[PDB]
Amino acid sequence: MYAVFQSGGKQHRVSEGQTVRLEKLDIATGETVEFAEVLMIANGEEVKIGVPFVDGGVIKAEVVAHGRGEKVKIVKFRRRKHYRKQQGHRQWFTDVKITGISA
Amino acid sequence: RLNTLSPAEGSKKAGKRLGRGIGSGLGKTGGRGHKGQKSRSGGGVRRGFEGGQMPLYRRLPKFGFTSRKAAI
Repeated sequence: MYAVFQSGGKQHRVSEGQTVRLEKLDIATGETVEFAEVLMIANGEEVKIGVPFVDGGVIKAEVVAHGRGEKVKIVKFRRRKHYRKQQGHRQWFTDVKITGISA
Repeated sequence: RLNTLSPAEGSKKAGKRLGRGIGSGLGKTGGRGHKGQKSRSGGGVRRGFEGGQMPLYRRLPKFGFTSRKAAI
C-alpha cells in the first residue's frame, strides 16, 4: 500500500499510516489536505498512468507540524580578495500524515 | 520621560570607522586605496600643487591693487 504524488514540485513515496515532511503549504495545522495529483497507486496488482494524474485517485493527509528546518550556515569567502560573507537559513516545512489512499 | 527623549530622524549619522572588520565596508586602509602618496600617514600634496606642473595661481598674472578708500 503505497502511492506517489507531486505536491511541491517533488514526488514523494508514501505508504498508509506514515508521516512525510514536505514543502510548506498555505494550510491549517489541523485540516485534512487533498492531493488529486497522484502518479501511481500500488497494490498486489499494479495500475499505471496512461495519462498524468491518474483518473480518480486522491491522497488524504492531515497536517501535523508547521515548523522550520535545521540550521544551515552559508559561508562565502574569496581567497586573497578581502571578502567574506555570512548568512544562515532555515527552510520551512509542513509535515503531514498520510491517513488515506484512494484507488 | 527622561529615559524617553530621542533625537530626530536623520539628525545622527554615527560616522565611519576605518579598519574595523570586513563587513564594515571601508576597511583595510579605510577608503584611501593601495600604495601611493595619499596612502601614507601625513601624505598628500599641499594646496594648489599640480605634481610639479605650474599651478593656476602661478601661471596667471597679477593685476590691480587694493585701494584703502574702499575699506572705509
